[PDB]
Amino acid sequence: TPTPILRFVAVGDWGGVPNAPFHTAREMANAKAIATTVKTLGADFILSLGDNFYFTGVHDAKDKRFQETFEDVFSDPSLRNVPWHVLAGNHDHLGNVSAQIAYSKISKRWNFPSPYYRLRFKIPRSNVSVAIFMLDTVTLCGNSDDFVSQQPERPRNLALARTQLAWIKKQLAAAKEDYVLVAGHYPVWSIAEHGPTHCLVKQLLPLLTTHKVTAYLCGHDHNLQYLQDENGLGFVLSGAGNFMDPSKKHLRKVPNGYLRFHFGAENSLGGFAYVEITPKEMSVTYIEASGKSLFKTKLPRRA
Ligand SMILES: *[C@@H]1O[C@H](CO)[C@@H](O[C@@H]2O[C@H](CO)[C@@H](O)[C@H](O)[C@H]2NC(C)=O)[C@H](O)[C@H]1NC(C)=O
Ligand SMILES: [Fe+3]
Ligand SMILES: [Fe+3]
Ligand code: NA
Repeated sequence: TPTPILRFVAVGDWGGVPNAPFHTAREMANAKAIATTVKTLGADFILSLGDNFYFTGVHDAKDKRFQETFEDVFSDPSLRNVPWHVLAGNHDHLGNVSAQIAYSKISKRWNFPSPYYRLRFKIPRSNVSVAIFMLDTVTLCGNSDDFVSQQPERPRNLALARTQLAWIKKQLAAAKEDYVLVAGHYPVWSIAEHGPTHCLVKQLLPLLTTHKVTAYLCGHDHNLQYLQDENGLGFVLSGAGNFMDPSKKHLRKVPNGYLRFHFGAENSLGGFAYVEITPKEMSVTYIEASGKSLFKTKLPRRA
């Protein structure tokens, strides 16, 4: 009988441009590649890994950019009723992030109830559950655009950062699901221009290790990377919806052997990741906007 499966696309840093035509050729190519993937292989939902609207987000919930950069761009019929689950990046927080949360009630497929939140999924016709914790790494660690270094040196509100961290610790300690995923804009590990996010390495990584998280999904660096540590924890970096950056500036800031796949060709149109979860395993497939498949690897069921 048909294998039970939950499928989703994880695209990051897709948020167009504030000048006409409010998209890039890369966003357009990825919206069409995503449509082909959902049409042929299927998607239960799409996960945005932040930087939803370059370069200063939206002003309010009626901002025209919602139509120009998001709705009209991802408009192939095959994407019509695919829910999106959203989190925010640094450029979103240069603007009005409550506007993006409030847009949840304007557009059906846009789901973004709060800066951070938990998603729960059962795989159909199985007892296998999936948990996804959507983080706001900007309020946890600070806006990278607030610093010349562009590395978030500290959060702007101590109570918020502490509150969200206590929330993560609690949720992760009690999460009994078969696969547990954590997502946020900033990378834990990354070999590229931004590199590892010290705040997440020091505060988030230990929790991911203690509670046996399946994978951490992120964007922020504008390319595609798979990383994996000695404990089997996977790092899915998908930040190539709009830009492609071949930098390897931080290659030796990531522990030796972590990097398992990297693609950042400056002339590529970008890409995204395709996650398939069965009772057997979780698979991640990196797909170039050219429709090409670049890399596939598997992560085991937890506890
Ligand atoms: C941030 O955005 C929120 C969401 O739009 C703003 O609150 C709304 O402001 C709009 C202005 O276009 C009003 O028309 C709405 O009535 C408000 N929301 C609702 C649900 O009624 C908020 O003012 C913005 N904060 C800023 C710009 O500092
Ligand atoms: Fe970005
Ligand atoms: Fe970013
Ligand atoms: Na909605």
